[PDB]
Amino acid sequence: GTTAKEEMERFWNKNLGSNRPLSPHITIYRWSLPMAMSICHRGTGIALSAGVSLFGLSALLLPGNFESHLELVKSLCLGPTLIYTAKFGIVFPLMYHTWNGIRHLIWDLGKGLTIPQLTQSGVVVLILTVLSSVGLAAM
Amino acid sequence: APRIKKFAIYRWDPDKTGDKPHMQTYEIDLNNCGPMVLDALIKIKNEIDSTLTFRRSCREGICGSCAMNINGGNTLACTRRIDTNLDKVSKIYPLPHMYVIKDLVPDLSNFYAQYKSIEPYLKKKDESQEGKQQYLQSIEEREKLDGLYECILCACCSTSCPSYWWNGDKYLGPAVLMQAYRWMIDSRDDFTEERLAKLQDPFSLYRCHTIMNCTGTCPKGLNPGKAIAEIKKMMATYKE
Amino acid sequence: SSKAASLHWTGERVVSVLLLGLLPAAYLNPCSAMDYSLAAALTLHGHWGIGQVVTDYVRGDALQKAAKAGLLALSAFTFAGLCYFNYHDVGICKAVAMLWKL
Amino acid sequence: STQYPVVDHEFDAVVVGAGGAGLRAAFGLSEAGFNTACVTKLFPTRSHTVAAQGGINAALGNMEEDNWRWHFYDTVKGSDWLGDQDAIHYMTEQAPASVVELENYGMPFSRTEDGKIYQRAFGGQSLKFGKGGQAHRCCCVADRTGHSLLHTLYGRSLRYDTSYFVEYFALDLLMENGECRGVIALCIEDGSIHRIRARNTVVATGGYGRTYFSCTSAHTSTGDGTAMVTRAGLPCQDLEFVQFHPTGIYGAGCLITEGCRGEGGILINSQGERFMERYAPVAKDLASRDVVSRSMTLEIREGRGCGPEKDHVYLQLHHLPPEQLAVRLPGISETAMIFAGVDVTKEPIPVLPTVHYNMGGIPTNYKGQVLRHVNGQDQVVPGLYACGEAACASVHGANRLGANSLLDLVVFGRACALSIAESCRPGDKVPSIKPNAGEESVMNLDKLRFANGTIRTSELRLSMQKSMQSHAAVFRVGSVLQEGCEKILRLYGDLQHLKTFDRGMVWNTDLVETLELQNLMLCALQTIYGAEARKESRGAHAREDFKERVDEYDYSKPIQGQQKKPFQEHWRKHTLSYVDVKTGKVSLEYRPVIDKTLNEADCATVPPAIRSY
Ligand SMILES: *Cc1cc2c(cc1C)nc1c(=O)[nH]c(=O)nc-1n2C[C@H](O)[C@H](O)[C@H](O)COP(=O)(O)OP(=O)(O)OC[C@H]1O[C@@H](n2cnc3c(N)ncnc32)[C@H](O)[C@@H]1O
Ligand code: HEM
Ligand SMILES: c1ccc2[nH]c(-c3cscn3)nc2c1
Ligand SMILES: O=C([O-])CC(=O)C(=O)O
Ligand code: SF4
Ligand code: F3S
Ligand code: FES
Repeated sequence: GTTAKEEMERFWNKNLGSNRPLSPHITIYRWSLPMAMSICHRGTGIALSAGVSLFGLSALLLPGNFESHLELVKSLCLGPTLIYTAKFGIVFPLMYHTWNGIRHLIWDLGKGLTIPQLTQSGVVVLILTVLSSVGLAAM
Repeated sequence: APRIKKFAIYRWDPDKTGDKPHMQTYEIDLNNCGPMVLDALIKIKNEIDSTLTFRRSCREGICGSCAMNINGGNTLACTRRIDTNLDKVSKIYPLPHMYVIKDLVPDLSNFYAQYKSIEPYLKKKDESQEGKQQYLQSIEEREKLDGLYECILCACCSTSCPSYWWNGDKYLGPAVLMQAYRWMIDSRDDFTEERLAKLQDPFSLYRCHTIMNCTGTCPKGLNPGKAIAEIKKMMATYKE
Repeated sequence: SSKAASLHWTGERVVSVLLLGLLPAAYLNPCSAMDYSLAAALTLHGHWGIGQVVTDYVRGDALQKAAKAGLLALSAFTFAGLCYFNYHDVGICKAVAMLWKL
Repeated sequence: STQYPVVDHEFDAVVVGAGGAGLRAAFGLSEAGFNTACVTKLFPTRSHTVAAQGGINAALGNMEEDNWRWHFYDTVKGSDWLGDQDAIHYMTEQAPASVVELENYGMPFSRTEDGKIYQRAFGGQSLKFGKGGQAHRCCCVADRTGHSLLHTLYGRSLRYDTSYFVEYFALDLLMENGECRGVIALCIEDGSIHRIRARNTVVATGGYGRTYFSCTSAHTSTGDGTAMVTRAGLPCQDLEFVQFHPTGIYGAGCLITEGCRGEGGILINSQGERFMERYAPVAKDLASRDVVSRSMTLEIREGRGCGPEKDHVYLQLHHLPPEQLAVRLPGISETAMIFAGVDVTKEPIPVLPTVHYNMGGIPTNYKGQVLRHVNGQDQVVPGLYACGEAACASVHGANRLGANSLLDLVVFGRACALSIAESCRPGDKVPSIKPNAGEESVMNLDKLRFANGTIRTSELRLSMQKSMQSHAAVFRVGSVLQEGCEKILRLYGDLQHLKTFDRGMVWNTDLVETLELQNLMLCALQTIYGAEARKESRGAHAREDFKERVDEYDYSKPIQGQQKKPFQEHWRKHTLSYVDVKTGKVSLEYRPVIDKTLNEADCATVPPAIRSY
């Protein structure tokens, strides 16, 4: 007679006291669109939060107002397509995470959770990312 | 008329001092073999090498014994037919992020102990009257159980969830989770509220981030994730 | 049943819908109140979001409690700065406008 | 030598098995307050019962109105009167209580309009003692009854403090002076050796179907308990009686349920004739298992063979409503595709009669107590019980009725537990064992662990399998059985030319499959010799040379004006087989079938008769 909890402890005390290997995971697991689009959500998520954090903290730590900082940026070679590109890669992460976030919420309702409905939705999210990231870098 | 296929296979002898996890190649005339990857595994066991160690039983896909990583995906070796494409070398691995006892044989004691913790059996508030009459349940109430009761605890799902890879101790994982839901929507079960109330921590249910590898890999064609979503909804909306 | 987990989860989805609403709302109405509500929603969702990443990868009592402490500090610093910028500077709606015409 | 560390264990009871029978017995004991160990080489869920499809019989009367006594009649009739009527009484009576227990445990049975357990037609089952037409009493969880059953039982088993020894391979019983003291087992995980001793022992190890080349059973159906009993010098019963299920996939020999036919399925030959309507006019392809597969095998001899090789038959389902096929038969629909690439909605499944079930096993009470045969009389073996396919209370006799094994399991698993509960107390004196005890099992282990001979396990196993397949099939003649007998006996000799390659302590599946081969050999050796001796055609065992039911009378006409044949002059008796392990010599004996029920008033004895479907 042994608890589920008692069994779990014995599983750890035995295996950590052993010379057994862990079978490979990410190094051998075959990649799929949703599998990649899940970390991309973490990426874009973490990246964006870093952007927002860098902004708020510099606004407290760095002197000189925003207007002067902009003029500081103008004071530089800013090729119309190099200000576009340096801006596209600031919308791109946000647009992906925005669209895919919506998909995550449809999921939280419980809809579109079959495998066909997942490749369909993923692609749509992927397209919309491009269109809105190009339609805002051109704004 | 020959026809030969290659098999790269994870190996580990705990009984050979200082053995390191390595692959081993075998070659099989597919004309002398049944269609399935297990057939092959058995055939190399029977003929080429019986140091090869794997779990098997039903060779039919109901016991849940095979359960191994085949060409990147977790399925059942008795269900998966090998690529007749002789140009590809078949890659067989043990179930991901699991302690290898030997070869393709992973310690599932945790996977099992976790299943015990959900209490996967019918529960009544008054069980003084049990064993007397068959309980009533409409063909409708019964339908809510399809796609759930069929799980063969093969562990393909839980063992392809990356959250389970990093949190296998404290996160319950798709198969086990889906089963809790299987008892939640059982009309005859009385403990629905207390079943949910047991998932009230950051780790048990809430490590699922809808990655959806589980549903993606289930050899039995089941949808553990969708069931997890349904639990998440029940958790938010139940009363007390 | 202190529903801490299931509350925290919905709260996350509540700010998630909120933060989605405030984006087109800010563009269509770049006022000062929209600067503050966009700062709260932004840093909350971000704090709970990384909070998940923390509990996922940070093992132990030593590390996990520390990572939470240092995350709470970063979040507070990030929210205060955005409030500062709203008050003693341009305001984030106009700061985006100014940045974009460039 | 003493290279192996012996770990000793102490319990009130030990159950060997985690199939339906095993589990039901296991927690049955726990529930009665017994400190219980359960020993199983598989994880309980992996056990063969999980594969079971059709259903589980009880006279619940959900479809029509029923009497368990009609179920009783059906079972004894199907058993061709080699079935022990006391045990059939006990079983068929307890049936509804047992199914209800399962449903109350949580088993998700398919449901009727009433929301009661759905029942379906099954082979050779009738209303009003063989008169009032086809009976619908097979209770099912759609297509995956055994699956659900095992899990339900397993689920339930977690509720009690049974000490489980998972992936332990039982080697022998611990025997001291005709009394069972426990078991000795190999711990597959680390290779260590365990002496689990108890006042009482239950053997629920399932069948030995793997003795054949083509069978529906799991790679773990290796008669491990039967062999353990044989090695104890105890009799095994009726082993020549092997069930050839009519409908199994032509390729991998996977089972397609009889429930297919009970749901309206039809059997078709090469020229499309529903050949079963001619072979059994009344019941048709819902006749017995021994009659239907006899007909199938015959149709192949006839020339009406199907497919490129003309060596199989077609089970037709395509004419059935697709709604019904999805609901009533999902499990087969899928594997018909997976293993044969067959869409059940549009085309017939390639089926062939293959080995399925072992009627014979360990001789048993109606109480589950293992019996020996002392002085032409029965004797209860102290501290020993057996249930499930492993056992033989011959509640199934010469031919096992469809959907009766799952019933068997739960009924007799429970029975074993009750027999112990009602005979002794938990915490009673656990009978002590000799320090040397189990010595030779370890010695046998060691020899096999380092085997160097000319023949490798897999080669020898394949020899036994093809031999049993060709000499002990559906039909058998004294000449072919004779050749098979000496063929097998020679192969038993070959067991000391064994080649093992693996030499580790952990998960040596080379060694176990060799221990499984020793076990299967004994099972086969007794199956084949028993077969050669039985010079009659009773149930599943059909002799070409003696196509007659040989009874104490001629039951084709009324008795009395007839003189009763003496015991060793008729064949209506149980085959009791032994084997000298060293030589491999089989010796046989016989005990009478039981005809008195548990109460003539409650359940009349059904006297032998002509048996036609
Ligand atoms: C093959 C088959 C049989 C079958 C069926 C479908 C198929 C494909 N469908 C059935 C049905 O619909 N209705 C029915 O009544 N019967 C059906 N059957 C027959 C029936 O399922 C089996 O005869 C029955 O399930 C046997 O169950 P039992 O409890 O006797 O045991 P098991 O499930 O065969 O598994 C054996 C257990 O014993 C343990 N074991 C075996 N050897 C050892 C050793 N050496 N040491 C320790 N333990 C051992 C195994 O671990 C296993 O748990
Ligand atoms: C309005 C647009 C946005 C929506 C609808 C949205 C919604 C979501 C959703 C639904 C998740 C994953 C929760 C889950 O796994 O179910 C998530 C992750 C996250 N988000 Fe956002 N988000 C948006 C923009 C942002 C912005 C601008 C930031 C920067 C502060 C941010 C920070 C994060 C972080 C840190 C995570 C955690 C990543 C993870 O754990 O997977 N999000 N978001
Ligand atoms: C592969 C490996 C790790 C992964 N982690 C994720 C993830 C974390 S939060 C949402 N998705 N997806 C993954 C895919
Ligand atoms: O042995 C059995 O009862 C049965 C069987 O093949 C089935 O119909 O599933
Ligand atoms: S849900 Fe599917 S993949 Fe997961 S354990 Fe069950 S059968 Fe296996
Ligand atoms: S693989 Fe994963 S984290 Fe959730 S949706 Fe599936 S369990
Ligand atoms: S062995 Fe039964 S799942 Fe493959």
